[PDB]
Amino acid sequence: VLYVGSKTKEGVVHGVATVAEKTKEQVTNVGGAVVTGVTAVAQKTVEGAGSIAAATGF
Amino acid sequence: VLYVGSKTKEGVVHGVATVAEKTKEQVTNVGGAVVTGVTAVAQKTVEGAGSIAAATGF
Amino acid sequence: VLYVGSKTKEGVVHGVATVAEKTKEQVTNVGGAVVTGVTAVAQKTVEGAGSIAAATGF
Amino acid sequence: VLYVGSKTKEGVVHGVATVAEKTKEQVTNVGGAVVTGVTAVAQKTVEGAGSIAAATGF
Amino acid sequence: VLYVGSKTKEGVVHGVATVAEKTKEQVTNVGGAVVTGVTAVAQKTVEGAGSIAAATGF
Amino acid sequence: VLYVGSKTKEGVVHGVATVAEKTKEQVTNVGGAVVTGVTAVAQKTVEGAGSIAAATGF
Repeated sequence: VLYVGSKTKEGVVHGVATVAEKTKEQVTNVGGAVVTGVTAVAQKTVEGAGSIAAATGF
Repeated sequence: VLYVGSKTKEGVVHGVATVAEKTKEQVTNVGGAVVTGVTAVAQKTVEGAGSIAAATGF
Repeated sequence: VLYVGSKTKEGVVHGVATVAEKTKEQVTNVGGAVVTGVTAVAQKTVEGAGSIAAATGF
Repeated sequence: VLYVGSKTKEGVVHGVATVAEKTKEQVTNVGGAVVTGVTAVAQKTVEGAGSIAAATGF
Repeated sequence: VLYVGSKTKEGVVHGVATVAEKTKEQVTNVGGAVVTGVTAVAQKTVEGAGSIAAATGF
Repeated sequence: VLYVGSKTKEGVVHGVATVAEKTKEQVTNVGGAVVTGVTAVAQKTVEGAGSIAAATGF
């Protein structure tokens, strides 16, 4: 609301360093969501919002 | 509400260093959500919001 | 509410260093959520919000 | 000397992933060698050869 | 000397994943060698050769 | 000398994952070697060779 010289880092992912030799991601879905591999979602304010993998269904 | 020179880190993931040689992620879903692999979700305010893997169903 | 020069780390995951040689994540769901692998969720204020693996069902 | 279908990785550095926010390298030498920062020297056969920081002197 | 379908990794560094926020390397030498920061030297055959920080002196 | 389908990892460093927030390396030498910070030397055959920090002196 009122900052007088601060330093903020609200809602941050910092450093996802990753090392791999092989990678075989094998997804076969039908009617839903799938998210694989590296993922670095970063939000500050989520006002009743969705997931990172949503499946509403019927 | 009022900062007079502080230093804040509200809602942060910092450092997800990872080392692997092989990786075989094998998902076969039908009607739901799946999230695999490295994941570094980082939020500050979640006002009644979703998950990181939601399955609403019927 | 009022900081006069403090240093805060409210809601932080710091350091998830991980070392592996092989990895075989094998999920086969039908109607629910699944989350595997490294995961570093980090939140500050969760006002009656969701999980990191939700299954609402009927 | 004789390979009949192998797969070799003799003398390799593989993956030096690095994440930083600030960096202040401050060297003041007079009569010697200095090497700083990321360095990924990679050799196979070193037949009585030099270092990665040599100082012969008098 | 004789490989008939093997898979070798002779002399390898694999994965030096590193995460940092600040870094202040402050070297002041006079007559010798200095090596700082990340370093991933990788050799196979070192036939009476040098170091990674040599100081011969007088 | 003779491999008929093996899988070898002779002389390997694998996984040096590291997480830090601050780092202040402060070296002031005169006539010798200094090596600091992360270091992942990896050799297979060292036939009477040098160190990773040599100081010959007089």
